[PDB]
Amino acid sequence: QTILPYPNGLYVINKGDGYMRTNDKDLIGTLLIESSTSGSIIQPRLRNTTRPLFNTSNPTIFSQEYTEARLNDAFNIQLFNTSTTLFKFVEEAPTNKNISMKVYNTYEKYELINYQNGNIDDKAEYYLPSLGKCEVSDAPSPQAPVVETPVDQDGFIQTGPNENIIVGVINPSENIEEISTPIPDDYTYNIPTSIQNNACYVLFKVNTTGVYKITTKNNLPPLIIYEAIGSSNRNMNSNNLSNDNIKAIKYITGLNRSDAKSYLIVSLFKDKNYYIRIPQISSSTTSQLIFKRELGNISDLADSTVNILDNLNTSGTHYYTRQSPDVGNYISYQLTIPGDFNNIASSIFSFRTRNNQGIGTLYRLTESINGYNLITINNYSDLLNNVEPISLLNGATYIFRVKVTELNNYNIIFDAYRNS
Amino acid sequence: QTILPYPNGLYVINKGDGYMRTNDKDLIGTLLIESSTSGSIIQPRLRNTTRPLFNTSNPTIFSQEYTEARLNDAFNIQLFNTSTTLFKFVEEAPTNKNISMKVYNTYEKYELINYQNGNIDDKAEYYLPSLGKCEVSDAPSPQAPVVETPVDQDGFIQTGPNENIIVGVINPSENIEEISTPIPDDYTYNIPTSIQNNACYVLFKVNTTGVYKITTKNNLPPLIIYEAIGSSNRNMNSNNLSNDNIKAIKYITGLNRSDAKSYLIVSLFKDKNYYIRIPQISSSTTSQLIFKRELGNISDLADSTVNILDNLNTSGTHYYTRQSPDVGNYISYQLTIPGDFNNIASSIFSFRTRNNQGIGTLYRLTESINGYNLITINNYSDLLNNVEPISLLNGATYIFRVKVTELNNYNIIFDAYRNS
Amino acid sequence: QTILPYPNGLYVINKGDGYMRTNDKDLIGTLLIESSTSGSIIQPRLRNTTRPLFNTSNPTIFSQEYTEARLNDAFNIQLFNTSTTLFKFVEEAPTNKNISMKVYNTYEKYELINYQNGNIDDKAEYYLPSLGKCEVSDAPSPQAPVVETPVDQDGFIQTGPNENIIVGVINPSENIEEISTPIPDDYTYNIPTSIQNNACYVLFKVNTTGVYKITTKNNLPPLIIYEAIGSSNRNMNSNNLSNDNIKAIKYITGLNRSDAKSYLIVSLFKDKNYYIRIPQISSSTTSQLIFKRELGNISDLADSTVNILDNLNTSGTHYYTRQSPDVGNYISYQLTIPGDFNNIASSIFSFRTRNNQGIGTLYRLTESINGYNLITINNYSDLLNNVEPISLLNGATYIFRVKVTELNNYNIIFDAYRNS
Amino acid sequence: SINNVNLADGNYVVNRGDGWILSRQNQNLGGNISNNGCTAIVGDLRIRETATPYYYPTASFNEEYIKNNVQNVFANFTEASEIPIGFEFSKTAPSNKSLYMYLQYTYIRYEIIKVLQNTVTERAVLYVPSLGYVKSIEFNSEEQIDKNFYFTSQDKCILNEKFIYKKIDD
Amino acid sequence: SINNVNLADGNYVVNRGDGWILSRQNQNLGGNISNNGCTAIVGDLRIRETATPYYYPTASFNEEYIKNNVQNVFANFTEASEIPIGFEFSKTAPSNKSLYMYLQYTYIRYEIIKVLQNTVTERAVLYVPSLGYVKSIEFNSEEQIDKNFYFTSQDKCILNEKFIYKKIDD
Amino acid sequence: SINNVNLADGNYVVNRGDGWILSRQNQNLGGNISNNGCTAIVGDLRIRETATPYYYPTASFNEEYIKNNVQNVFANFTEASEIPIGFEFSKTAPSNKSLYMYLQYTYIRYEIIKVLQNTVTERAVLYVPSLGYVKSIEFNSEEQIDKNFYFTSQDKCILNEKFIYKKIDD
Ligand SMILES: CC(=O)N[C@H]1[C@H]([C@H](O)[C@H](O)CO)O[C@@](O[C@H]2[C@@H](O)[C@@H](CO)O[C@@H](O[C@H]3[C@H](O)[C@@H](O)[C@H](O)O[C@@H]3CO)[C@@H]2O)(C(=O)O)C[C@@H]1O
Ligand SMILES: CC(=O)N[C@H]1[C@H]([C@H](O)[C@H](O)CO)O[C@@](O[C@H]2[C@@H](O)[C@@H](CO)O[C@@H](O[C@H]3[C@H](O)[C@@H](O)[C@H](O)O[C@@H]3CO)[C@@H]2O)(C(=O)O)C[C@@H]1O
Ligand SMILES: CC(=O)N[C@H]1[C@H]([C@H](O)[C@H](O)CO)O[C@@](O[C@H]2[C@@H](O)[C@@H](CO)O[C@@H](O[C@H]3[C@H](O)[C@@H](O)[C@H](O)O[C@@H]3CO)[C@@H]2O)(C(=O)O)C[C@@H]1O
Repeated sequence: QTILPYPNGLYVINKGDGYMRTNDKDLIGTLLIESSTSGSIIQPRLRNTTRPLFNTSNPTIFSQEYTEARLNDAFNIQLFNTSTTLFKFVEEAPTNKNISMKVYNTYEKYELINYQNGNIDDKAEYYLPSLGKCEVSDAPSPQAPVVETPVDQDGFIQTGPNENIIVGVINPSENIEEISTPIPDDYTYNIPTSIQNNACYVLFKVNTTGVYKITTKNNLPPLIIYEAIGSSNRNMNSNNLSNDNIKAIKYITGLNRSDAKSYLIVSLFKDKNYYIRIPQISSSTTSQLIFKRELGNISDLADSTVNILDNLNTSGTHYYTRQSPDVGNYISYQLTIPGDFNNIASSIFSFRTRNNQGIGTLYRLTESINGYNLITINNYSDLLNNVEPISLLNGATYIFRVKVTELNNYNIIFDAYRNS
Repeated sequence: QTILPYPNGLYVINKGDGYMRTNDKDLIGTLLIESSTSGSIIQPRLRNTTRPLFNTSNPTIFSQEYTEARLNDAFNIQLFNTSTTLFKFVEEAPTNKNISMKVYNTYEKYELINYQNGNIDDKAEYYLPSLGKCEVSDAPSPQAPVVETPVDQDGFIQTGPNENIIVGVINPSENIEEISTPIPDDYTYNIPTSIQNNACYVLFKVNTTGVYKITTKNNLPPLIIYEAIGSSNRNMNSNNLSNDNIKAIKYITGLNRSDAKSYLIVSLFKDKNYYIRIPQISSSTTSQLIFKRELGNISDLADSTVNILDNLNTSGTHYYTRQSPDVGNYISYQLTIPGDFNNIASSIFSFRTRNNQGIGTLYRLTESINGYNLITINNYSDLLNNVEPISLLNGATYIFRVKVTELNNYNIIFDAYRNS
Repeated sequence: QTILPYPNGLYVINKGDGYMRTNDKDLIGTLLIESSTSGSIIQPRLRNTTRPLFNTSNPTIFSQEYTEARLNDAFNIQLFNTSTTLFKFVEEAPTNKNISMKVYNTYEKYELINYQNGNIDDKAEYYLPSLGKCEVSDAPSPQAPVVETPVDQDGFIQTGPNENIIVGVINPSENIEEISTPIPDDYTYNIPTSIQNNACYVLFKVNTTGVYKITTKNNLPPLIIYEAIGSSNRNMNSNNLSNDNIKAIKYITGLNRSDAKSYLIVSLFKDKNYYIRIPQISSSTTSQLIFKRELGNISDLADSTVNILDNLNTSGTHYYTRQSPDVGNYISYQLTIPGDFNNIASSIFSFRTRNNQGIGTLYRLTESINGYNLITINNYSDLLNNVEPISLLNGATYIFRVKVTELNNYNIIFDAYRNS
Repeated sequence: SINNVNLADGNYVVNRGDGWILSRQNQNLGGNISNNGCTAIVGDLRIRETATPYYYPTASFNEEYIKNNVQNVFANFTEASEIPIGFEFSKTAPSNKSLYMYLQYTYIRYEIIKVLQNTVTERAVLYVPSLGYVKSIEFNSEEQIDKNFYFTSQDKCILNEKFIYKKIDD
Repeated sequence: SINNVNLADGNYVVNRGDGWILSRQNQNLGGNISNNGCTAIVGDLRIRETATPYYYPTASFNEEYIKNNVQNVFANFTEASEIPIGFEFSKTAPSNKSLYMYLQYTYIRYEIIKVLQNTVTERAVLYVPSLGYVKSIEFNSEEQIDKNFYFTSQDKCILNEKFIYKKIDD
Repeated sequence: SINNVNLADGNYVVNRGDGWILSRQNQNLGGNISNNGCTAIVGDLRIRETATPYYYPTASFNEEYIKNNVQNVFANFTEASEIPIGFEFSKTAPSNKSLYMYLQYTYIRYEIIKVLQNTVTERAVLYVPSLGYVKSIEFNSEEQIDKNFYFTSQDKCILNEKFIYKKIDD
């Protein structure tokens, strides 16, 4: 029931092992092990058949086969209803007492969800047959008084250690484009016309490790970037991007909000493969994807969406609702102060956030024939209650970085209050 | 070669486990386990086939299939020549010496017998394949001098713990009648005409737990009652006797002697099923089976055949030969003293037994509109040598209870000596 | 590369177990066993197939099937490319560290060679699949620096304990003759005409244990005798030689050199079977094989080829090149001193050897109507450097026995130096 | 007695617990004999082919009624039976004595009861093959053994009996 | 980086060592739960039918090129796959705690590299199914677990990585 | 010698005991190598398909005569061969040394002897496959091993030989 700091799309969540149904529906058997005796229960796989459990909120789309395909994309699971993997439990009773050995079949719970704007519109639960659970305790008394006990509710209980591993997968309904040649320091990619019909992903790799600025020529639409999990250090070709069809993706940074004029600043490694999801444009004019390696401390924003702020030449509040990064992650805002430039001319601003708490860093963006450069103007250990004002030079450009420290809501609200 | 205190019929006797043939005919193998080494011999059931051994005194009737069917009736054995049950032995030799590990196949000996009047007229021995025997001992010396030893006699030796469990089974050639409704405090059952052709069993259950008097209207023929082993606490219906076709029967009380005028007094539990075997009548007149729940200390005779004594109005000995109950069990005798009743009028009697020893209890049978009542007149700690006389009121009825303490002979002889 | 003190023929040499190929070509797998955990690698034989390795210097004759047949003759190996024999390794890691468990498939190396005059003209190497090798060591560090290491040379390394067991087999291309009846104290066998076409073996057994003289009527050609390994104490018939077709033979004594005029003196046991290989005669005249049990200390030469020395009536050196017995074994020389007999008449001799070192014993051969008799004349603790002369009676016969103490060369040279 | 329950009127399916052994079937599988510190091991594989359920239906509750109502609330034994499961027991014989152990199957007792006035009017019974149980005893040709060791005259539970119910509808 | 080698120019086949586990396949086989001193055992049989190689070919090195060149110098995994091999792991749960262990396959990483100026220009990769590896952890419904315990984001070797090469000819 | 018996004249079937190993077949099944405290286990299953009897008939006693006369008094090995039986041996290698153990089959030696004047005139021999036996030795590439460890030149019994007879009739 907590917030999920991720972009729209499909996710397979491994919710843990040791799941089993109530009322002993998965009880294999109980052994009464007398003192000075050993007992054992075995799953020998004399038959490789296993019985997965499935549940879905939408049988038409999120069918079992579909869900299984997602699970394969996420964790690369091969076998769903067979196993050659044996499990066995062995227990010796002490000399003084008798022991009770209960063994159950178990499952690993994988949750497939269709996540849209902080909401789950579709959900399926796949229970992958696991390697069992064994409970040993002092044998109960054959004479223990029988207590009429009503059956429990139909369902599952979790028996294994806590686990919640989220793995996003490429949306199978959105096509994958591919930039064959490792992109150099500068590169422009023309988005195919297919973009008018649906969003797509662009798979690529950089020729040189470093920080990169990525965006559409108009900073619109907003871009999202992912890493191809496990794509590093596999087949490689200096003059060509080797494929793995890895459909498992790690969200780096990016947003879905339609009016989030912006560009990305991310750290990219050449030994890895990345995906840039371009939303459905829906225009007859050709859009472009521009890549540019940045030298300099612009890397301070590494892995962050830089949101360009609009309508600043007014007084008071200036709210900007955006999908919140996870605790510890960044989200940036670019500000070109209204008015012409001349050192002395300035305007008073008060930076603040409203839903989630975080740590802020104010930078002065400067140009050089050696690339960009950021000068730290100030830092904020409390953004939700910041009241400290700051004067900024008119006609100058500032970037405000927010590191989330508290994820209270799906969206993080940024307020660039203008005092004057 | 000892006495078998049971009524005529079929019995399956489990004579124990660990039986094997002589001359190593069942030797599987020997392992020489060197010091600081472990050895193991396994019956993995890679093949489920087992080889039972059979022997019969009458192949025509007591054939192997017939015997197997009896074994199923007695112990409910399912598999006779197959097994999925594994057995294995593991032994580690010490650091100082070598160990010899011998493993043999074994059998459980089931004896099927046709018991008639203290005699076995037919016999079959079924050897059910068992779970082996392992003998470990210090390894013999490879140099030990060889001793010419003549082979032993062909046969079986017992290797397991002592055991002799007797289980009687319904005679498959005698039909089973069934009183569907749980009998109330009083009930009369008309014996079908089929009784003229052969003995039968009447399966029933009482609606109320308690003591019951059961007999034929003329106290002839004598009745025998059994309990259906394991019939308790299974399927039940307050208005109907649920069946289990349980052919395994536990002899409660009853005799076969044709002239044993009598009636039974037994404790019956409603959660159990019972069988009353009615001998072959052989008359055109319809016989009846009367049941009556008794309230009162008549229960003192609980589970006993009450033999009505005849020809008492004479002097001296009055012998009554009857099949002897097992040690600890009862056998009773009813006596209506010759002559008319009037407190003072009496006759002297000396109770004694001749084959088996026992403890006697003399009761005075009395009537009440609240049922019967017994008054203890005397007790005897020695019946075989009792010389103590007792005067009994003429025209009065007495019941003498004998608890067997020594089973020397198939029959127990009761002597109601009349002194006057 | 050492000397092989054996007659011409075929030999199967078990060169040891634990052979495996380089570069982990036989690596089955490695297990990383965490502390307080046990790991196990198993060859369950869920499939009985094994993959033998073969190599030959002559595919035409020493083919794999041929070699396998020799291996069967030598060690009686039944299965070459299948096994029902399981092997498994179990290891528990201590509480303090992690253990590495490496398991490899292995082979037993059997070498088949065609040995001719101290030379191997043909050779085949058969690698019989074995029961594996397990190496446990402290788990290496996942961070251990990677060292570029060039692959090793293609080949085999020996991992098991040192072993070199030589077993000769009957040459399958030379026929086997058989003396059916156990030979008595005296026996003459006529060599069939087949001998003109190729060498043959004569299988037989003596009726009485003892020492025997065996030879051709002209002491030519030289004979070789073998024992049929494992032929003792099996099927027997006092009036007939029972066969086992045992093709595995143990070389007792004998030579191949064409001009080695001689006869054998060997100890024979009746419970065993022996083979005498008669070379290809190549003459139209019938040859004979004479057997004679010897009573007396002629047994001192037991298991030795007695070489009759020729051309002695000259001065100086008298060299005799012969195939050398193995260290500890004998080779004898018979000398009838040139000249007529008359106690006083004598000649000076100096016995010496040249290639191999040994211990010598000089005997005076004497006749008796009770058989022969040897009188020790002298002994020599050093033959290679013996300078001590000895005077021998002319017209008398002496036998010189050499026990090899140093096998430096295929041939042992005997020098019967005549001083006068 | 065993018919007095504290439940509203109606029909119920009850889980009487695992660990039930059946009347007189004690030694049907055979026994094992070892001595002088040897370790003895017996086991089995309740393969559908062998392990078959024992039904004891009544008028109101036939086999099918019992099965479907049990497999609906509790473990579906019909499906599970397709997958072989094993169990074993091991024990070491004493230094200078003999050890005897015999094996028998255990079951889960299920019941279908008809209630009326807090009393069971009808009772159907089902025994679903579970695993197994072994009994041991040390001995020598001399010793006399209590026959109850070898024989069970009435079905019973080697663990604590249970009463987990659910009212049946329709 | 990982592309700097000290080898003459040319194509090489390299044995990167045994003990490689693959990205995010950690729990594909399932996990095992035990407690209070119970011994838990998990194992498997890399039967050809299941254990299949993972190929990552390049332009200069296709699947066939990789296979033949690996099986020529190193263990022929195609032949070996015909013979079933087993492996198991066992561990005893602590006295009053729970134990969780999960199993995953291990592999032998083989590489086909194109060298030019002491730097790898092209690199093909092959993972030959080897045996298996288990990871354990003690727990109770409370504890929070480091997610790296359950997930491997990048292929890695649980043993020391290796670099055993041989220049390819023809 | 071995032909002097104290029996009336006639033909006898004799049980020479279990534990017989055959000449030079010592290493036919292969050997196992382990080290540093590792536990090594080797075993087998004398499945009829493999374990075949070794007959050594004489004039008076052919194969059939031997079989029928053995299986009549002693264990019927022809029937038993239909049921697979297993055996295993395990041993732990020393802390810092290597262990080598090899396996071979054991047999029951049966004999059919013709007696005349307290001496065996004819002797037929049969070896019925029994179980197995392992021999161990510690080592290091240096050590030299007694070759008798690896080779048995004459059939022998690893246990005490026996002589259990029965005069044959007809
Ligand atoms: C300084 C300022 O103008 N802040 C706005 C921001 C920014 O303009 C925006 O983030 C671009 O940087 O927008 C806020 O949200 C409104 C904005 O997204 C507009 C864009 O169309 O939509 C409004 O909601 C619409 C909605 O899109 C329609 O579907 C619906 O039918 O009508 C709604 C009318 O309210 C957003 O509220 C923001 O929170 O970022 C508002 C700030 O004041
Ligand atoms: C007091 C008294 O009369 N005692 C008898 C008893 C009782 O009469 C009897 O137990 C009824 O209560 O009988 C004794 O045995 C004889 C009795 O059973 C009669 C009945 O027919 O048979 C005698 O044997 C017969 C046998 O039945 C025939 O098959 C056979 O051809 O002839 C026999 C003639 O002896 C019994 O001996 C008893 O011991 O209970 C004898 C008492 O004296
Ligand atoms: C005392 C004496 O004469 N010693 C000889 C011995 C003996 O004559 C021989 O051992 C018989 O007892 O022979 C030595 O070797 C020569 C001998 O074998 C002759 C026999 O033909 O052959 C010589 O070699 C031949 C060879 O056989 C031919 O194939 C070849 O073409 O020509 C060779 C000519 O040298 C042996 O050298 C011996 O060492 O025993 C020589 C002694 O002097």
